Amino acid sequence: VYEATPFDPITVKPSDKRRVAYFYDADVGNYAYGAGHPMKPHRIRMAHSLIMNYGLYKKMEIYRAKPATKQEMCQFHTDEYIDFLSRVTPDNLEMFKRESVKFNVGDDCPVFDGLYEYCSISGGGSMEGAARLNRGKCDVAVNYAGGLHHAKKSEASGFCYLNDIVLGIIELLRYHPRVLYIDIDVHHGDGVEEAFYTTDRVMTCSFHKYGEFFPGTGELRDIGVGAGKNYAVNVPLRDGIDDATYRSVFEPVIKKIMEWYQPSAVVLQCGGDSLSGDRLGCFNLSMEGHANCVNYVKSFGIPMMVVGGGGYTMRNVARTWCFETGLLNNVVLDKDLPYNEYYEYYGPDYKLSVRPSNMFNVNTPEYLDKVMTNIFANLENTKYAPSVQLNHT
Amino acid sequence: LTAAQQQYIKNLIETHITDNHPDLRPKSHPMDFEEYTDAFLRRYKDHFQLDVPDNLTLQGYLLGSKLGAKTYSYKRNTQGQHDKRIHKRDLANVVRRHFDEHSIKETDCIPQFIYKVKNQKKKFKMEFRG
Amino acid sequence: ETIATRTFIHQDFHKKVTDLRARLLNRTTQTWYDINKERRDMDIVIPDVN
Amino acid sequence: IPVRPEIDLDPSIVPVVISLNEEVTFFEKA
Amino acid sequence: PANLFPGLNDITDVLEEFPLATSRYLTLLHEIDAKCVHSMPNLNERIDKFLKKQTQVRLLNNINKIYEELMPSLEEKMHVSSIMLDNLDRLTSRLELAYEVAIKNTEIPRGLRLGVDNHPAMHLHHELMEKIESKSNS
Amino acid sequence: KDKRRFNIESKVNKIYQNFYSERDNQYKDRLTALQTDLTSLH
Amino acid sequence: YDFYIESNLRTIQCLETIVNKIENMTENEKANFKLPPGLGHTSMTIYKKVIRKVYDKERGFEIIDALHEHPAVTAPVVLKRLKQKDEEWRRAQREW
Ligand SMILES: [K+]
Ligand SMILES: [K+]
Ligand SMILES: [Zn+2]
Repeated sequence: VYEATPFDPITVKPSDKRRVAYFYDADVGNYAYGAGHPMKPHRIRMAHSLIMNYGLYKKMEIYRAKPATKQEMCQFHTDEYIDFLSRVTPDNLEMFKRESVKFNVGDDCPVFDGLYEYCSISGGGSMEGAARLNRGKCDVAVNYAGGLHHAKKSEASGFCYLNDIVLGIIELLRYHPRVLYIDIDVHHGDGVEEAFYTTDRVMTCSFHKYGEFFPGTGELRDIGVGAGKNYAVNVPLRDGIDDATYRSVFEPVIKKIMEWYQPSAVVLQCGGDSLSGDRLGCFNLSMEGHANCVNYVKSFGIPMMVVGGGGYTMRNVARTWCFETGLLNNVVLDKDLPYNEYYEYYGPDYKLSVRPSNMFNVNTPEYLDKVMTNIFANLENTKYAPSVQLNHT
Repeated sequence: LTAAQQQYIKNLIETHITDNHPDLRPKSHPMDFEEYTDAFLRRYKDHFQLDVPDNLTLQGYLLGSKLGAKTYSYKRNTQGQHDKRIHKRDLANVVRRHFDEHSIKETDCIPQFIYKVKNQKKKFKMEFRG
Repeated sequence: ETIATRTFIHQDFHKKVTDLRARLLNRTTQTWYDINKERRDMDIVIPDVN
Repeated sequence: IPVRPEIDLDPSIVPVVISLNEEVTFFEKA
Repeated sequence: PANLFPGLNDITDVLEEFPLATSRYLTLLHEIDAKCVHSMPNLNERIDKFLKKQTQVRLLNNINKIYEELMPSLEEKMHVSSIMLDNLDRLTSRLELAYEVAIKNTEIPRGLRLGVDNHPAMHLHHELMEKIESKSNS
Repeated sequence: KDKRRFNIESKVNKIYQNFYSERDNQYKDRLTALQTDLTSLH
Repeated sequence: YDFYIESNLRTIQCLETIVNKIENMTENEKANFKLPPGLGHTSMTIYKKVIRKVYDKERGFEIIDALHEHPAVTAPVVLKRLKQKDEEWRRAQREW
């Protein structure tokens, strides 16, 4: 149930305009995991620079959100976990050797100076975006410091220490029946799916790479337990997938979810380890291919909350985030970067482009046909009973 | 490595590197009223109807410099007006003095405490001065 | 860059002020209805049994 | 004691559900 | 002594009573609504119009007209909601006492509720912490 | 020393009693405070 | 079953209005208070019927009249018992 097509020029439709609320905090870039770690918050700062220098700040409203409190963190995490996060420093680690062993701390998720403050910034931005979306102020709410989707209710997993998306969706659920979550990282969005697995009010939908990969979960037959059965959609894919392939897989899945699940608040993870040239991912996506997802999720017209995620080559996350943010404002930018304080990092021709490679696509019309047919089948037990008057979602 | 700087550095790390128990967070004296959130101070001054101005928070007190003297806050808090706020130390000293001089004798301090504690959840109850 | 962050400073101030006022209005009108209910609850002479 | 077992589908409605000793006792201790 | 299972019996009664109470009030709310279905639509319309606009005086006049036409039915709603809330709080206190006495009795055994001891897993934990404490002793 | 316990219970009961007796003019004060807060926030 | 329980509820309402009128008074406008037959129910007989079925049809006229001539002391007792019979009769409806 899949025919491959060419990839069409990304283009903003004029019948709908948004009120973008952008959340940024000039502190966040100032934290660093360690010497050689692939996770660098500095890239968020870099994206800010382009937003300033392209003249893009002049059609949205830029806010610092107050950091999240300990008891707002314990809405999803345990007390022992959050107390550990709050008390552990790179200097006293020797007095937490049990807890570090017990909470999955030390090599893939080390402790740096400012861990708790960085987590506070992420969670605060996500929850304040959600709250401002509930009050009918904004339509889209952008927070690139959040999207640490691999964190466990009691465990640090995969460069992530606090699941701010869970808190955001918990705040979105106070006023909404049904919330959709889309995850276009190259890894599986496993923290959010484990958190909302046995419910029907959050539908998680991941597009990931399944193999000898990370985290190791998210098969085509993992679809929810309990009353949450058929409310967890996985799309496993193989190396090399490019813009045309990805677009032809991504659009009909999302459109059928919108027609059946009828959600009326979307959260969108826009991770950047799914770009060509990334140092951990293995897809072959362009910048237009990675941004057409955002453009399509926006062409529906329900409250969106866009967040960050992965992206381990700083230049490419910065450029694609700035381009996506320009697209949310109905603006297709220009390709020549303006002079900014990071007018390096953008060799060799200093443009607004992410370039794909020629590596080979290991995904063919039959694997995808089979996957999408299984999904379309799983995805018809998730409607609303005929007598249930809605609010035109 | 000279038998003095050694224990010097040792004391430094033994005093600044701990497990951040909430049981060791430095707590202020109860009689020093400057460590009181500056909303306790305003509520005290407003309840006992003292005669002071409000205080400058901390942002309004570092806002005072030759460069800062051109902001709306300086020129609204330093010209000739009656709302001219002050430094927290002054208001805190006034509050401390009205605290150590006005005095109380029990037989009405305790029963009021009990009626207050047993009605915390109540919206409609005896307001012990309002 | 300094022009942009000037604009950001003023927008953040406006946000915080309007939140302040809406929140104080909501809090007073909350306390009013709680006073009403706790007043009428002192008017019952015979409660319900269950 | 007059327990009155007679035909009943339902149970009898249960009986609906000062004393400042330990408070002033705490104040004594304090 | 014996165990006549009073917690679970009162719980059954409660859970049977819960959905009967609610539906009377839900129908009352539905009845209140049926007056406000030719007032709320055009009110929302005129409000968004006035928000995104010689005639505006007549528009504001119409908006105040509809506002104080529709004011009476908004106190009905919160009166009904308040009595509904009091009823359901009575039911909730009933439920919670029944539940806590079921658990405080053994109408649910405390090996079936809080699980088993030593649970064939959890040898990994004992190994890990044993090594930590051992080379802590070393 | 039960006289102290009797004094304290009498006083607390006195507070409850005074509030219940004046409970009708200790309720227009609340509502004027609230209405002036409302009109002064506006 | 439904008829009896609904009638008991409506009579609870009327008696509650009266009792509230009676609570806030002076101790001598109580002693001389009288309510005429009907009380404000356009179809009044229901309440009497209800009260009969609550007490009996032998010892029920005695009470129906004792609160026709002393509504100040003998209708916080006739109301505290309707509020038992409502609860009990609804639980009986459930059990059957
Ligand atoms: K994903
Ligand atoms: K789910
Ligand atoms: Zn990833």
